[PDB]
Amino acid sequence: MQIFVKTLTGKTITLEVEPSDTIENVKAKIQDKEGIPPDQQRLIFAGKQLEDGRTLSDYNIQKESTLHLVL
Amino acid sequence: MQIFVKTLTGKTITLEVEPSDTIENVKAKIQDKEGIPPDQQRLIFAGRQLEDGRTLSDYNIQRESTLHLVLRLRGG
Amino acid sequence: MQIFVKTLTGKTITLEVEPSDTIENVKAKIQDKEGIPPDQQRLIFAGRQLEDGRTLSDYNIQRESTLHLVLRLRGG
Amino acid sequence: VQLQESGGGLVQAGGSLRLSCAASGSIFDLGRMGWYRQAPGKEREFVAGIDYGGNTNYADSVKGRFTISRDNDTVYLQMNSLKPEDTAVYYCAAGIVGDVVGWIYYLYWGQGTQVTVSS
Ligand SMILES: [Cl-]
Ligand SMILES: [Cl-]
Ligand SMILES: [Mg+2]
Ligand SMILES: [Mg+2]
Ligand SMILES: [Mg+2]
Ligand SMILES: [Mg+2]
Ligand code: NA
Repeated sequence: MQIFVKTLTGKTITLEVEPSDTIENVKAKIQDKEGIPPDQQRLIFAGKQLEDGRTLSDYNIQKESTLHLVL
Repeated sequence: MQIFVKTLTGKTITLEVEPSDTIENVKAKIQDKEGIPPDQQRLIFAGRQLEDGRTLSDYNIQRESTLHLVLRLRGG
Repeated sequence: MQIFVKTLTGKTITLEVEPSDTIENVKAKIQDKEGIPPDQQRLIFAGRQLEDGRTLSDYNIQRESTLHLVLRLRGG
Repeated sequence: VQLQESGGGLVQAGGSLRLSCAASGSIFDLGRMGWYRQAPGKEREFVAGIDYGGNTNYADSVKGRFTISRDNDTVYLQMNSLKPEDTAVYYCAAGIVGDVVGWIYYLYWGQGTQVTVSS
């Protein structure tokens, strides 16, 4: 499934994820694509920080959603 | 006794419980293990939402039953 | 062997099944009772979606177990 | 009753109708609400959805005509430019995404409101 990850002022990055992927896995994918260490990443959706041990589907995040990345 | 707790897509965790444990206590145990506040947890077993005041035995939840966890989600 | 199928708000329905019945076979029976096509039913047990090619025995579903029925639609 | 639809009725083609769904307790906190419909002799069909971030999506056949929204205790479906094929029982529902992309699992749904579009 395709989702998007954006800082507020940065490029949009597209990620291939599974609905059951954990936020930890999503940060690993962002590290692979953008080179940002996961410990520097916070991911936000609907104004809430997403916790590492939860899945994308736990947060009811659907295809083509945009997550906001803050460092 | 151990029971399991699992969201629909996530991997399962286990909690150590007693039949007399309330659903409120179970949610507290989930917070301890997962960091989810009890008021962000919706628990389902046997196609019923479990009420905080009731106990596990009230719902016939037995050793190694799996509760279904659904997050309570709010914009902002 | 009787199992129960329930939506969160709905009435419990009772089915006669064999442990070797496939989930597809159970859904065919639910369709007869509630009218929902098998492809728009999802059954949840132990916090897991029950996959159609598998049997009740695969998921350790026993007598008096209650399956959770949800409606599955193509959207998003 | 967690979800109670209203606002259906008989409307002339080209007209508009707003459906409402009264949402009780914390049904919104599933994080996704939706409307689906069932026309005579057809299967249920997703119509519109909105998630707790405010993101909406629509069936191709209603995109541009229908708008889903919610206030503190109600989900709405504003239906403009109604067509005979919009005739159906309309259902509001609350649910979650699942294991497979593009599908929604509705855990709660209402009793439905009839919409009939005449000519
Ligand atoms: Cl469908
Ligand atoms: Cl109106
Ligand atoms: Mg890497
Ligand atoms: Mg974990
Ligand atoms: Mg369940
Ligand atoms: Mg046409
Ligand atoms: Na059938």
